Amino acid sequence: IKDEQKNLKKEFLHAQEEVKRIQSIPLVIGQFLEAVDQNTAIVGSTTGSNYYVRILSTID
Amino acid sequence: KQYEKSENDLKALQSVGQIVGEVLKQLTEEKFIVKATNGPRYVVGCRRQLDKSKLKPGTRVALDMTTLTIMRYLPREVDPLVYNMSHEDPGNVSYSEIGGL
Amino acid sequence: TRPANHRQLTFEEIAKSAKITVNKVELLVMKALSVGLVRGSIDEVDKRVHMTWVQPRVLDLQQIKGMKDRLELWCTDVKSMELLVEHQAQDILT
Amino acid sequence: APAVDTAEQVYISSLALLKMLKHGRAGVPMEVMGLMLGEFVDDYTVRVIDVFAMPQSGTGVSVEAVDPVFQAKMLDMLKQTGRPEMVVGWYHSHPGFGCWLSGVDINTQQSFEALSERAVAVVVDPIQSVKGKVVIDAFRLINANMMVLGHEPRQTTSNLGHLNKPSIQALIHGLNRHYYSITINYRKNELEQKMLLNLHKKSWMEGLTLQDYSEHCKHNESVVKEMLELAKNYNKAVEEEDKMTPEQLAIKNVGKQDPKRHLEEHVDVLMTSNIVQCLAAMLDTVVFK
Amino acid sequence: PYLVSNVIELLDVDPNDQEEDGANIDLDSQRKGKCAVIKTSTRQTYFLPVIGLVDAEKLKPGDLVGVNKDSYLILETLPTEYDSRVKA
Amino acid sequence: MVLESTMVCVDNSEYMRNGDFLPTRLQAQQDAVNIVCHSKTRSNPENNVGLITLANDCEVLTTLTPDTGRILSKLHTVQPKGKITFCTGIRVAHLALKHRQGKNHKMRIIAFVGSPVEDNEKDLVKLAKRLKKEKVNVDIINFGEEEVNTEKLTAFVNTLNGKDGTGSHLVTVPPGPSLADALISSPILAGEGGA
Amino acid sequence: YVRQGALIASALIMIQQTEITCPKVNQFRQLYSKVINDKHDDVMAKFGAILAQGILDAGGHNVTISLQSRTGHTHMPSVVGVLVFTQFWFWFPLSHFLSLAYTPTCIIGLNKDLKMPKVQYKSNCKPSTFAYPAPL
Amino acid sequence: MPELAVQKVVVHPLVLLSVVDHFNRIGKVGNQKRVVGVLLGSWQKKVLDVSNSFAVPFDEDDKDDSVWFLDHDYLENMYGMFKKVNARERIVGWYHTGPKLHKNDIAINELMKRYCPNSVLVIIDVKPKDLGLPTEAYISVEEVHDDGTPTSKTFEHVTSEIGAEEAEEVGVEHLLRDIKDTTVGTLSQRITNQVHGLKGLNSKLLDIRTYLEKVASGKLPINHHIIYQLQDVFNLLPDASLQEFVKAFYLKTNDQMVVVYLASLIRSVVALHNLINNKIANRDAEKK
Amino acid sequence: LREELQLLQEQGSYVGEVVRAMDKKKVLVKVHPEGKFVVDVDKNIDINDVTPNCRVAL
Repeated sequence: IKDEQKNLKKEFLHAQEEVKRIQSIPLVIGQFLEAVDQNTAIVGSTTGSNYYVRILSTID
Repeated sequence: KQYEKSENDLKALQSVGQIVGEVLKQLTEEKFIVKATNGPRYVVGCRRQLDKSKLKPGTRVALDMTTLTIMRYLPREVDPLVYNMSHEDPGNVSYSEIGGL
Repeated sequence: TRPANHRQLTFEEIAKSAKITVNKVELLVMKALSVGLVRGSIDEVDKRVHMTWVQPRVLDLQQIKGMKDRLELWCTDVKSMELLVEHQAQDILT
Repeated sequence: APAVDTAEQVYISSLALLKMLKHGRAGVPMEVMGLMLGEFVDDYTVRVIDVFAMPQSGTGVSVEAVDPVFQAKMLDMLKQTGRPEMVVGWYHSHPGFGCWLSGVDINTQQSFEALSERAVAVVVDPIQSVKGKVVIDAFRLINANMMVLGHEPRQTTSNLGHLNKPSIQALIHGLNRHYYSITINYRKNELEQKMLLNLHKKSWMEGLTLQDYSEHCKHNESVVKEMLELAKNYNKAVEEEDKMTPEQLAIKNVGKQDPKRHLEEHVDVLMTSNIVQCLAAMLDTVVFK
Repeated sequence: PYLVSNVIELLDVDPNDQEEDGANIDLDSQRKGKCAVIKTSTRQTYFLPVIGLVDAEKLKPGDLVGVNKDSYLILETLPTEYDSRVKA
Repeated sequence: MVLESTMVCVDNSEYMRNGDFLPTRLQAQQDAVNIVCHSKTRSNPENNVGLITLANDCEVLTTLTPDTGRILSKLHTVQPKGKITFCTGIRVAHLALKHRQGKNHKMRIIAFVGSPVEDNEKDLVKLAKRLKKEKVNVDIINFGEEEVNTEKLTAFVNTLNGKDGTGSHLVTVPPGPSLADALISSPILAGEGGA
Repeated sequence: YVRQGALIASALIMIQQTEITCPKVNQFRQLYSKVINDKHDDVMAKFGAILAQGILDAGGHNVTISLQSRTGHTHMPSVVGVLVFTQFWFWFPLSHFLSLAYTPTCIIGLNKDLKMPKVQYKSNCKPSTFAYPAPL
Repeated sequence: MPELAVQKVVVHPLVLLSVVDHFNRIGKVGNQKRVVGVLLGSWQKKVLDVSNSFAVPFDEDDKDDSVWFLDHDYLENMYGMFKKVNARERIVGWYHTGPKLHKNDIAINELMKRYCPNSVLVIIDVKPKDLGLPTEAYISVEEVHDDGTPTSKTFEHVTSEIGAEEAEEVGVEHLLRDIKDTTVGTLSQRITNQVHGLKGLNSKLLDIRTYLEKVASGKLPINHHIIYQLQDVFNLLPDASLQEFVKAFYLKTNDQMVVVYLASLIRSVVALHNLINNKIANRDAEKK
Repeated sequence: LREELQLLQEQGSYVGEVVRAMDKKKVLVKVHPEGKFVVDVDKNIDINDVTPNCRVAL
């Protein structure tokens, strides 16, 4: 379990890198309309489409 | 001559008619807010082969459509309406509308 | 050529060698820096001219010998040091 | 026929996988297609070794693109090199359609099938190659007589038998009416890994490098100033906090995460800069000397 | 198919020479040939790579041109064309 | 010739500089090589032809192709200060067999010797015996060597020839004026089998 | 993929463990037959569900797979069979090998002419708590 | 012919993998007889992006390095096909599979220059060279040395690095069954890099010394640049100063320790008395 | 986080509005700027589970 935990640390970074691509551009701009929850939220975009969106952990 | 022209033409054919935009606010080099001409305002990046001073707000810039990143600097632009207005002037008189006045 | 460990030179060395007065050497040393044979600063009150840098020179008899000596000192240190760096910090080392 | 058509679990190598993703990507929305070189063993194992591509067009996949001339031409090159490969199947990319096989794509697959009985059809999504998830599927055509008598679970026997759902919408509906989708495995080799892992000669000295005092000082200044602001918060925080559950302590002390944890985070960032500098500082001087 | 558009301005940048904006990202999906800025009748704008064979330099601001829907290229020129009111 | 892949050797020698083959033998060899391509195709069309220069640190000019145009592009650059190295060209045909177009075809080298041989005789007689087992034979066109000395080349061909399914021959065209057209005499129609 | 592996593993334990010794046996038995009749599940999953059925029910509720041998090292035909069994994805006929694992569970005492009889041995259990598994 | 359109050469992971894979495909040669193949990649850029490579059957002997076979015909025919794939794919130069360059390589280079508009000889190795770059890029240059050598055609190095493309980069991660303890993104990775750094320096450092010996005796021609650069390294030397760390890391950690311990102190009496009643309950509960 | 790579891909998710539910066992939702769409009843709704003028997640 000790060596395992160290192993798992390396996985977190690998994973962080992979996700990062998805995370960047194409990125549309909304306004933060309201919060349904603190895991999914509602944001309203600038072509008028309102969206049901997931919150990606890389912010608070 | 035709070889060079067609090879350059294939590169035009795979390449789309990328979104034109304007810089609403430059927060930093890596995050620029743009007003795209399709409608929705986007967060775009920049390539490092550009100077950020040129790209600053109120200036037209090219945007990508493949990635949503600022492609390059475009000089400020004026409408075709303004061209009709800039062209016209002739039928003039030398100096005076009426002499002695 | 001669110092690996230091790079500073006294004036007095030049002075005796040349058999030219002390007053002149300080002035000669200033010309030396201006040509770009050496770059550095001169500290008069310590009686040293310190070289930050030495100009490349085309292959010389003295030269080739010094380079080898300095490479040898360098190999040996890097092997000693490698053991220290590896020896400590066990838990991140994988 | 249900009595000899089984699905082909495709082992895709690095040379094919990378080639297909790149080719589609540059062409977009012009779609690219091609024949796949590989070898066929088992009655179900296809390894896709390598690919070359057919003519791109602005309408994408069509009948016009597929000619026997291109293929025939390639085969002559295969002899000359002394490569043996037979044709395993064909590929295409759809940025302009989903994973569902377009009406021109089925026509093109039928011709290719006449040449190699065991033929596979691959959708590539060049667009998705930009993001960190890539979704691509391989398929095999199913015969009209096969469906009625056999039904589509007959392709599933004597092989891996994973049947894919690429979301809902057109993609799934088109799948069901057209083909059987079968899974992807990656072929790998130890040698192949070793190439990938390799970095730079230059990184060897990079770590060693003595981080400027100037830059360090910028970091040091940055760290002490955040710490002072937080220090206050830390001071009020300790008066309470008689209870466990650290998240509750975070709401109380105000904001996400404890102020004790914020101070540590800053101490640690400085610690990392310091670690490279001090180690490097002695290390450099001794070794060159 | 081909859309109908007007020419806003002329930039040009020669056939895939550019300002050296080419990176390790595609040069069939970034680099443009000798190019023309067009404002289209949809009420959008597209900066587009024109055909390498008949260059962007030839088309001046004020033309009414066809452009390709898929990937934008100016194939040829169309005379003054608008509506049935304009036809009279 | 007939289901055979052949490598054709053109000389680089000082002897090419002569006026005996008009205007010069260097330029003449271009006419000659196109005769060799055209003759082989005439007999049966199922064969391939190549061209090697033994100039400098020996370079393959062009590999097996049915196309006469490819060979001819490559022949104009040639080293007129070089010299023929008979031994090395054989080696280039050996390498060719593993990976060539027409892998399953027979093996032959047709070589011009427009100048005396440079590579030691003993080494070459011995080389022939190895060559017989793999089943490649060398046919030598001789007009350069004969003037100076007796045909050394004869020995090479004799030992070489066994069972191969392809034969060899020593064809002599005269050292004087006969132009490129002399190539007709060669085993590009005079060839026989070994089996 | 998880479903196929979990469900096969369950089957191996349940052999001669009954409905009146765990409720699990009722849930598992019912689930096998449901999958074959329905088409609700994906076909990948069903392959695992159906093999697991034959194992649990095996031999008319009369056969078990042993823990070990009579003493020491793990039963010799049993281990092999199972090893090869687990891989069935590439090739379906590999599942057959599970017959070798099945050995009938009878303790046998004999007559002096040495042939099967029905002699008795005492076992301390309750007949309200163990009985042969009830069919599907 | 020009060798111009290069100041940098980046090479994809695709390039290396293609050469090991292709060795089996052709003939199972395995660097018994060195192979040269075409190097494919982009053009109309200052930087050279080597997108791709394919093998050409080239056998060079081990009796002799002046004799080779190079299959010309393949190059012209492969030319038209490259456009079907993409119109950014043209012949940039050639590859050598190593283990090292030759003098012979100048001659191989003259043939390849006719096709290319920007020929370069990049040695991609079938064996990865160390944990460093498995590729070195070189360009043919006409230069004199003040060693008393008149005009030579030789290979002088141009800076090599490894690059990637957006499509390709993603695909690499999926394929990989390694997790990377050499990622170099963070402190954990960074400490490994320092240990390796010292080892890297040593491997490089030995070569420099043998080169100096060869010039001295065991006569080897002096490349003037190398000697000029060597002397520069020794002159910059100074001695070390300061750098240290504070007691602060500990303080925070201790803070966490107090909070739990206070919660523990109230809970203790409750939790410890109750244990005996629950313990008894458990044993009986378990049976049913 | 590893799994999150796969999870994030979809064809998006929106906030729509139910103009009316219909007793035909399909439901009419209009996305905010884009026209009307008829979609089937899900498992997660039926017609007593969506009633007129309900903004919904999609």
